[PDB]
Amino acid sequence: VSEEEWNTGETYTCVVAHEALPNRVTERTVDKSTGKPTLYNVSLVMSDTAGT
Amino acid sequence: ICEDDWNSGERFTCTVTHTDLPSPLKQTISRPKGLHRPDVYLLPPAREQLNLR
Ligand SMILES: *[C@@H]1O[C@H](CO)[C@@H](O)[C@H](O)[C@H]1NC(C)=O
Repeated sequence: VSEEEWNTGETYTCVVAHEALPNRVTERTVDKSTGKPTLYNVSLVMSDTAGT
Repeated sequence: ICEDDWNSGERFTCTVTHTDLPSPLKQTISRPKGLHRPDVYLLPPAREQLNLR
């Protein structure tokens, strides 16, 4: 793939078919922010800690 | 009437003499005796009240 495709990376999938799979097809997805990411940008909000 | 007179508990009577019935009407009012100290608890609102808004 081209480097500008990896920049603002799209979802690239690996779909393989074999006899031994449960549903006979499996899928793995990688992009810039999943496969060996440089940074882990996460926003973690908790609301109503008192509960009900 | 003054306060300590009411706390003492003296009997008080009202005289009622209405026109058609010359017979007066008499009643007795007195303060009974008997004292436990109240305990005051102020319950905060439930967290569900804060949830509803
Ligand atoms: C990182 O996360 C913050 C907060 O969610 C967001 O404002 C920012 O745009 C994100 N940056 C990238 C490069 O995803």
